[PDB]
Amino acid sequence: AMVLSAVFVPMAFFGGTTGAIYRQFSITIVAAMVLSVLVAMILTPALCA
Amino acid sequence: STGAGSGGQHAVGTGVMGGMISATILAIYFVPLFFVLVRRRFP
Amino acid sequence: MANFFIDRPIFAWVLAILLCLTGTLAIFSLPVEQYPDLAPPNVRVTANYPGASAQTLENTVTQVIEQNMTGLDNLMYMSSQSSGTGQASVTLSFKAGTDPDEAVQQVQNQLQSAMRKLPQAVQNQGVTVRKTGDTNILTIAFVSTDGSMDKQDIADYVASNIQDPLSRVNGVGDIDAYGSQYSMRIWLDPAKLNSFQM
Amino acid sequence: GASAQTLENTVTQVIEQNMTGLDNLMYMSSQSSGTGQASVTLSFKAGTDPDEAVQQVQNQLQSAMRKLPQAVQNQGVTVRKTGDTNILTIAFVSTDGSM
Amino acid sequence: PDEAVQQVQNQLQSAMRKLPQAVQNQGVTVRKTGDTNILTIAFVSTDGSMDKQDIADYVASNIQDPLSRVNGVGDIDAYGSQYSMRIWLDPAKLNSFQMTAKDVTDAIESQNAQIAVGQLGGTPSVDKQALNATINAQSLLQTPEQFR
Amino acid sequence: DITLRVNQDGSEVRLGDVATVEMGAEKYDYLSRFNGKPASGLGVKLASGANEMATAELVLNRLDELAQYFPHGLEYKVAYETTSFVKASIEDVVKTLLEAIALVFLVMYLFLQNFRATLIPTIAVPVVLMGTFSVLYAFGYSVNTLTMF
Amino acid sequence: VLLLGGMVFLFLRLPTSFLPLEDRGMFTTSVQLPSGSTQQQTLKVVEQIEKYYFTHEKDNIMSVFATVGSGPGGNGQNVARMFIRLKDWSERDSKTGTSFAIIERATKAFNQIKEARVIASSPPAISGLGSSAGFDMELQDHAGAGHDALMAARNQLLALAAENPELTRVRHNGLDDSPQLQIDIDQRKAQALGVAIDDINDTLQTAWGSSYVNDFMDRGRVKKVYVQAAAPYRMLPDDINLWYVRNKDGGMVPFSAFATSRWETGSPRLERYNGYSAVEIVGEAAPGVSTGTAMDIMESLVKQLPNGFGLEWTAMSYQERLSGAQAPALYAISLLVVFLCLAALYESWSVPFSVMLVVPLGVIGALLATWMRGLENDVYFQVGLLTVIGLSAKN
Amino acid sequence: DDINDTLQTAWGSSYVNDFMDRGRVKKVYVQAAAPYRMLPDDINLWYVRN
Amino acid sequence: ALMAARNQLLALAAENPELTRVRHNGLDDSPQLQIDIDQRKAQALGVAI
Amino acid sequence: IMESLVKQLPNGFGLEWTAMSYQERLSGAQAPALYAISLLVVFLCLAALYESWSVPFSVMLVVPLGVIGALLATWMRGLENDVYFQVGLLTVIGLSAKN
Repeated sequence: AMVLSAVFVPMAFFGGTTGAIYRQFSITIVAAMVLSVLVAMILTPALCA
Repeated sequence: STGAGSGGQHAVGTGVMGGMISATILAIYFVPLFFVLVRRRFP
Repeated sequence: MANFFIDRPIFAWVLAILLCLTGTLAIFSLPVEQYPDLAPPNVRVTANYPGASAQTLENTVTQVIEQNMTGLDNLMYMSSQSSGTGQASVTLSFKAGTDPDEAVQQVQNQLQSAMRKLPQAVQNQGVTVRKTGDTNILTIAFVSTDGSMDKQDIADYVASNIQDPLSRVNGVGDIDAYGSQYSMRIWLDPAKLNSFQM
Repeated sequence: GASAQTLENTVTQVIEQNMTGLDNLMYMSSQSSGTGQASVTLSFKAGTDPDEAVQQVQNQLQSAMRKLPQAVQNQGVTVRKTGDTNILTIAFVSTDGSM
Repeated sequence: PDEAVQQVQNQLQSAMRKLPQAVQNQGVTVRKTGDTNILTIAFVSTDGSMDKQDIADYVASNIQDPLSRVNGVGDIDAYGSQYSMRIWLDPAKLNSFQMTAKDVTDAIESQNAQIAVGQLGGTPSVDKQALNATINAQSLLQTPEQFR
Repeated sequence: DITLRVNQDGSEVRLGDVATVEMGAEKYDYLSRFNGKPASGLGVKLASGANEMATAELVLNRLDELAQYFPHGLEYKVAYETTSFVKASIEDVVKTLLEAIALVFLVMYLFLQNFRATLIPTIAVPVVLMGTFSVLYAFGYSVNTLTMF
Repeated sequence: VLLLGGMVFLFLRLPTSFLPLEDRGMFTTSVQLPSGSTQQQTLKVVEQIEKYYFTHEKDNIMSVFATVGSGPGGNGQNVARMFIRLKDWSERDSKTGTSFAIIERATKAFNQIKEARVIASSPPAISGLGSSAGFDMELQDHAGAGHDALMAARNQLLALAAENPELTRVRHNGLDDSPQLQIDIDQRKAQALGVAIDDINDTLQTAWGSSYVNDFMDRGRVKKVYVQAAAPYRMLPDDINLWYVRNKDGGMVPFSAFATSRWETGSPRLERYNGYSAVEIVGEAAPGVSTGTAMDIMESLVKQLPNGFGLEWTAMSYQERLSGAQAPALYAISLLVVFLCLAALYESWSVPFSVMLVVPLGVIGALLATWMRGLENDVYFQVGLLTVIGLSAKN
Repeated sequence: DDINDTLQTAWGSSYVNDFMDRGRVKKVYVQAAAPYRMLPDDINLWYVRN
Repeated sequence: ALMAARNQLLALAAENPELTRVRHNGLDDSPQLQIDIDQRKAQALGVAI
Repeated sequence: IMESLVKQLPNGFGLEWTAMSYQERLSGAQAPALYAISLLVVFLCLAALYESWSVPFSVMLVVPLGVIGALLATWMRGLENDVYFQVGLLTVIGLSAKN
């Protein structure tokens, strides 16, 4: 989770219109990654058990 | 994908397909090599 | 944390249900569009001087507006053009992240100082401060199949009966019209005026 | 100089047109008077920032200034946040009657 | 500060017409600035070629405006004023020719203006029109000799 | 009939005597034409914070309602539309998402070969999708081409 | 090592763009007649263009909505804009009826029209985004030399840019100077005749130009009232003499007694950038040349110009100037953070190097695929590259 | 109105109109010459037209 | 028609015993005076409008 | 009663509630949602706490036993279903679930 965030977060801080375009993808993917990691450590073990 | 928005869809599909194929083919071999080398040297 | 939820499946199910419900509510609530607002806020000041020249328009309108567009926040640059048609456009491009409402408010406030300095005809025509980030959803054309309605008649009918109800739709922000509504036109005749000493 | 019907047709309705569809707009109330003064009251949703609402109205008002008649533009259009919360109503009276 | 400026501008717009016409022509400005100068720049001619008035005119013409649009600069007052076509009346000469100062003012207003004449062939135009070219009337005078 | 002046003889000089008065257009510069026939356009621009597809649908429905009172001959034609493209984009994105979930099911049953083990990821991805949508709504985002990609 | 070198080579070979162009369902055609042209000739050219559209590309077009009197480069009687709408993607062929093929055929067809510069183009996804090769410059006049000096400097700079092979398709976005009529009102003669200069100016302004005198109500709506000369009396330079102005005594004085007209040249549109008289010189960097290198070449050319003429970059060029190689710094910081996190996870300083060396493994395939398919290094490709990097790193 | 006009134009400056100076629209001012607006008795030098 | 409907609704509300102090908040129609100026006669007599 | 009366007017005239009437109609519309969402949240929290789907179900069956008493008391005293009663039914739901 941490390394993936470090992969996707920096593109959010670019400036200008291209910066905002990158920020959309960055925020979406980072939110999805964090949610999946939280789900992976909470929901999936319960389902597997 | 052929139709509306085919540009971005083609871009993402081609990039992801090529990258994932290359990664899943090369890493499964190279990552053990890198790990073995670094653990042999112990730097 | 995983061992905590392995023994308590119901807690994980409750959290999953809460997340799913919140996501469904968000989906029902969030907007949908092609692209979001991705551009530095650009504000355009348009002034109309009928029958003016490019030199006259620049001298009497463009420079006057430029000299009073001071104190703006996060102003990247200012671009202006004065055309021989009689339209003077001043474009104020702000830095990315600037609030468009704040930018247009500041531009309008600065313009109010120089409104009296403009020529009377320019003031009467009206000087509007609007964003340039307009995205046209539809461009609907009204054509007379029978041919009874002329182009001016069609434009007047649209501006009279169509531009009003459509502008009241919830999602509509602005309705540009590509036609000129009916206006009382007086065509002077020099020979007649000289005949009556008028 | 505008009649009540004329004022409603040419000013109040035009002002309503563009300002329809504002963010968090519950309903609009318009009041056109025979003296020539037109009033449009916008009741935004509860909890909305009054200053943001005023700024939004002013920004949207610039999109209909042209459609207004020249006399209306010259008189000027005022956008002010308005309520009816009369905290106090002080009555000044002279006991002696000299004033 | 933006909220305060917005409120003040909203309140001020009511009384702009109530002010004298000369004040309106000069224009009222609302600035979110204090009174202390963060930096004061002095422009001095080393060679002595430019007179003090020439320095002031150059600064107010080419420097004050670009610096006023620098982000963060609420206001920049100038300790010198740009050039202006100063006309010094002489009461004895005015009485000699039996002209009042209003005559001079009206003559300058009428003979120094930008007129919007129009175009050679504006819409609507007669059928089969050769060209559509702009028409220029008398323009603003430039040299003091023209004013004389 | 605007009286410019009245002569001492009782004769009058009217505005029609020295000019031709007709009701024309305020600006004669624009000559909009549609499919070879004269026409007038009407460009509607979206207000921020609303669905462009729904807004376009409502505008078209209202104009259809107004079309009942059109004088004979007048018809409204759409010369520019963005609803089709954005609808196709959304359909393609949701199709790819559902097909990806189906392929996850297929590959899971191909390798692990357990129906319940196959269900386990089939139910974990949608909750993450719902969480992502919730986060996007919280941040003020919206369903764009970029966000869907 | 060879794979890393090939990755570098493929990255260098990849063209860079911001957003791919898609078949949006419609495209736009623009017409610009030579300056000093009436709207009737523009209408004739537009009729020719729409006849071409309705004749040849009939199987794909659905509706063409022209607009004479406005368009690119500023509104005027010689500028027209046309919106061409195409049928549904399914109905038109996806091989010869794509929007790109249609505009490709049209540009070939439109380049054979000597009457006007008619160019067909596909609207961009976002107006702000521009082609990576292109750049915007504003050749300003800091010394106030005058409009004529500015135009001469613009011509010289355009010649210099055309000479340079590192700059391609360099042109001005403004309108070239056009003949104009200059009315000379003899103030002394007019006052000797008894006419007032204010009356002359008012007659010229409300006769040749329009005059929004007042408002009137039509069918419950207020409409403007305009006073202007009839069309036949405001066409030729000799139409000035037809007007008569009234002196103090009440008599009418002919306009030819105190006026004279001569032909001069003036710019139809005057442009200013940051308060300085400027001309927007737009050009495109030559292929194989860095955009920054092209901007430096243009700056050197402006230096070669006579003093008092500066340059300022606008829109995409200015944004590029501001954002100087931020991405390498951001991703170096990202790499350092990744190394630190992996070192913490593995409780060693050497093991994290094993993971970081796998990043080039996944990128070379994506680069090779996007190069073989002919695509470019758009933002979508950047996102896909990051995602494949992340998945390879996770594995 | 005439005596007020000749008094706020001679003694006080009068922003008549604008003029062009090397590409800028600078103002034009009309005012009395310096020697004729110094002493309080300089008012008697001025003449108005009936 | 709107005024007639308002009057009918107010009469109905007054009839009903479950409603009190039902009123129209606005102002009812009032007489107005129109001054007609004959521009022709004004010009003939010589008085400017 | 006012809505019933407005239907006796000639056709084409409608009505619309504003200010406190509009707010009251909003309350009345949103009541059932508030109860349903509150009941669902309580059930989910109890299920999470006791790790069962039977304990919250058994507990949630007591909410009617309190709501009936609240309704009966309000009806006997003569009060109405105001915003206070709504924030009061929520309290009664909580107390019954507590027992």
